[PDB]
Amino acid sequence: KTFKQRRSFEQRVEDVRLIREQHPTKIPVIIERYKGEKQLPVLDKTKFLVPDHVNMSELIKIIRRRLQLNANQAFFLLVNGHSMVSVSTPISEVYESERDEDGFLYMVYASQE
Repeated sequence: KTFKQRRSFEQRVEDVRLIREQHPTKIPVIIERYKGEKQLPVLDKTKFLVPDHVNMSELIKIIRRRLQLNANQAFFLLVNGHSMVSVSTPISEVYESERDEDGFLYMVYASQE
């Protein structure tokens, strides 16, 4: 099951609230692999606390590194269900406009965009 099916809306709002109290400077992010994905591996965890000062470009590099990919492997990251308009935008700005109602910022990745 996906993160949203795993935890109730109430539980998600609560997780976000706790992250605000304990990690004020981090953006609560949910990163999941596309269900049809075959090449790309699954991450070790689902929710991440990303320093609010990094832009999407750096986050992509971070994710690629956590996945231990090589320069030849394709990587595409969807935010709030759609592709990113700008990769130079600070995640703090991205959060304010693409955040889910429960408070988390959802991302999905796959080999083909």
